[PDB]
Amino acid sequence: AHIVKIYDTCIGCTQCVRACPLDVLEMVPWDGCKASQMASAPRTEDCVGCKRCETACPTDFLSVRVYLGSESTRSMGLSY
Amino acid sequence: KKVKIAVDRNPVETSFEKWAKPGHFSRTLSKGPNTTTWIWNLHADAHDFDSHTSDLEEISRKVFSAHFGQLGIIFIWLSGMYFHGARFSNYEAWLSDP
Amino acid sequence: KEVGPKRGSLVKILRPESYWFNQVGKVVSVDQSGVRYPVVVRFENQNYAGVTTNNYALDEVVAA
Amino acid sequence: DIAGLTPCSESKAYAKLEKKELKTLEKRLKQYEADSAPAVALKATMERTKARFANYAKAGLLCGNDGLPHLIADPGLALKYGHAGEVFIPTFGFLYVAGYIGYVGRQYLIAVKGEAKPTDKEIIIDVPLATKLAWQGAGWPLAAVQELQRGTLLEKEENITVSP
Amino acid sequence: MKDFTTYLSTAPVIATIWFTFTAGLLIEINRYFPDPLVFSF
Amino acid sequence: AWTVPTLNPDTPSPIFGGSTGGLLRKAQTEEFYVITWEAKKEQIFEMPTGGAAIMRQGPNLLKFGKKEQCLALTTQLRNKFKLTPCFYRVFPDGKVQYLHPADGVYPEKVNAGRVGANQNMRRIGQNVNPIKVKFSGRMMSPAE
Ligand code: CLA
Ligand code: CLA
Ligand SMILES: CC1=C(/C=C/C(C)=C/C=C/C(C)=C\C=C\C=C(C)\C=C\C=C(C)\C=C\C2=C(C)CCCC2(C)C)C(C)(C)CCC1
Ligand code: SF4
Ligand code: SF4
Repeated sequence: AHIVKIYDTCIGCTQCVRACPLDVLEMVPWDGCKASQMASAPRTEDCVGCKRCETACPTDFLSVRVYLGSESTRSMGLSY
Repeated sequence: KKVKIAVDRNPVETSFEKWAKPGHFSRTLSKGPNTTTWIWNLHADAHDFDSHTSDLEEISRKVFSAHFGQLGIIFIWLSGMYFHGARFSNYEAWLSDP
Repeated sequence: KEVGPKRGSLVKILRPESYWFNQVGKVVSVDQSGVRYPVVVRFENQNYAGVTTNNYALDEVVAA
Repeated sequence: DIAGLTPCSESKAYAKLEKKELKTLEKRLKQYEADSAPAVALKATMERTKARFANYAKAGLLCGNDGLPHLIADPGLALKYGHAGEVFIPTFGFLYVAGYIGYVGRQYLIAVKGEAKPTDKEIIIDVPLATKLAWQGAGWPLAAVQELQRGTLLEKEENITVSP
Repeated sequence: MKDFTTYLSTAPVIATIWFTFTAGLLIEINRYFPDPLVFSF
Repeated sequence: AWTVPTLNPDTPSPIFGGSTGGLLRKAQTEEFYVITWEAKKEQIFEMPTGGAAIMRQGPNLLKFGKKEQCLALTTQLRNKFKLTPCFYRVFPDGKVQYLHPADGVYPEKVNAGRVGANQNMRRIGQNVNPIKVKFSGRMMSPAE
């Protein structure tokens, strides 16, 4: 179970969701941007922490942020 | 004749205009540096001819004339060893007592 | 009124976690709404992601 | 004789090693005719060698237990005993050229930032500009210490930090 | 040939001209001044 | 209008001669994830477990052992071929769970009715220091 917490510096360009290879991220309405959207991580149980989200955030000092927590059989990326 | 000579007359102008602009081969490099990773990606992506363009004909023409460049450098390299074999050697003396 | 600086003025960034802290760039636009970070600043100094622009708040941003 | 040492014109292991080298050159010289260029080269090596020992003893270089020229890198022991040419003269002969290259490279970077895109003129060096700063930077300590007095050498705390 | 002189004014070409200048200067000095270990007069 | 489609395993598999990169014994104990899509025409896609399988017209049923192995299949089924797949999660007690269009709309586009979990109404540069979150039971990041 990794810890993914995003912040208000989000602009809602949803490049983190398109980059997430595990559907950890989704786009929720939020009035603090022109695109009226801010990400959310309802599926951090499935996250591996490969940080493809925060390779893709445009904002300086990345808005999405992944904290490598305790690794279950889904966080280690195991077919076995 | 399915097997036939087929060329294209003058595809590229012989011009020094693109030597003024380093990184001209790639979209990601032609806008100049802002970072020292530019000049390393310049030399890394330089002969990655498959990554410059998508046209297989343009790739093939680039690797065909680059091979003349490698052969042309080998002919300099061979001609060095015959020249350094000629003017700075003991090959005259070596044959009598080898 | 029109909060924020003008359309193309020079500016100094005071966000201590930003890559352009204590560094000078150009405002390109200030969004006139209830957005938390309206002020859009473009730089010549690109960051480690190659992104030359960012949104900043009204208070992390000082003229000249 | 400063720190257990001796002049190389006075020590004997120095002269023994000079005679050691000239022995090795001459037993190498013996394999060739006296007109041959492999012998003309070796006799020219000796006259560069024998003048080298003559010039090291001429300057008063200090030998020791091994008969080699030892250097004294302290002013006050080189100024007092006549050895500033070992270290104390080239420590300013260097630092002229060193800060020269620093100042020319400084002035080229300062005078390129007020442009359209200065990153292009670090690839393509403006040769009429760069050589112009190269010649006129020859009085760089005379220009730096005047810039040192203003406060224009040191940029202030506009410099970039992380979390002070 | 203005574009050709831009190429001669790039970074590696000036580097390989100036390093042949600076080595070639120090090579000629170390020919006409054999083995300068210490600053003589 | 949309809610929670179920599954029948009757739907045909893609024609694939089987690879050694497929399932493992984890499918028989923990979980294995099945994926469905509706193909318009018969064409040739790449298996994420190596090789190439051909899809057939109508429904297509395929099974994997990871979540990335299914979403790296839909990524080349949505971007290349403009299909609309969805993959599930099957447990060895027969239980099944619906995963990827979890509210119907794909997660890049707003649904206006999904709940914004795991967010901080503050800036990442405004975290507390680790001296404040020390002795929090377990070891704990200051972003909590
Ligand atoms: C940092 C370490 C270090 C230091 C201190 C030295 C120091 C020295 N080395 Mg050594 N060396 C080093 C590293 C070092 N080396 C390394 C790493 C190597 C292996 C590559 C060598 C290999 C090596 C060899 C093979 C030899 C030396 C030699 C020498 C001596 C230099 C003689 C010389 O060239 O005078 C240079 C004299 C000058 C006057 C140069 C000044 C430059 C100009 C003239 C001044 C500017 C004037 C003018 C304004 C400019 C004109 C431009 C115009 C446009 C106006 C000196 C004792 C030589 C020697 O004699 O040994 C003792 C020698 O044969 N070294
Ligand atoms: C027929 C010979 C041949 C040919 C045509 C190619 C062609 C290519 N290779 Mg390839 N390669 C070859 C042999 C060959 N390779 C061999 C023998 C190996 C095993 C070592 C590799 C390993 C290899 C890798 C791992 C990669 C390539 C890549 C590439 C592509 C771009 C190369 C480029 O732009 O670099 C331009 C040239 C350079 C940057 C020069 C490199 C500097 C070398 C390493 C220093 C050594 C020089 C010298 C020996 C040392 C002394 C010099 C002295 C000054 C100290 C290009 C399609 C790259 C690619 O396709 O990227 C997707 C890539 O990543 N090749
Ligand atoms: C005598 C001697 C000695 C000693 C010395 C000493 C003791 C010194 C000290 C020193 C010191 C104590 C120093 C300090 C310093 C500080 C600083 C601070 C500096 C600075 C510098 C600068 C700042 C510069 C800059 C620049 C310029 C201006 C020009 C060039 C370029 C550049 C940019 C780099 C010895 C024996 C060893 C050796 C011999 C000689
Ligand atoms: S982080 Fe970058 S990508 Fe993720 S949401 Fe905020 S803006 Fe869109
Ligand atoms: S962490 Fe790895 S998985 Fe979770 S979102 Fe960022 S990238 Fe996708």
